[PDB]
Amino acid sequence: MNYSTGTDANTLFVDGERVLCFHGPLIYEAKVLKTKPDATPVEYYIHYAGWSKNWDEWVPENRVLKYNDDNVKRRQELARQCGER
Repeated sequence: MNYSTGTDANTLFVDGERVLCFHGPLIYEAKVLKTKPDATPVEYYIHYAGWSKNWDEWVPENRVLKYNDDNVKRRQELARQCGER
């Protein structure tokens, strides 16, 4: 059990991976530029897509959500729920 890319990192997240960043009643898209697995627990480097990366938004694995059709479905539900007239 090991990725051909390299040694399997202890953290469940890897650099270049796409993840979701929430901070309110809606879920937004984000990307992991890099991660520090040299410790457990630890911080992770993430920035909002389509915006300046100089913002450097460092966050713990707790505020990080894995990308999956199910999480997207929830955003899609919230997105539909958000719409009204």
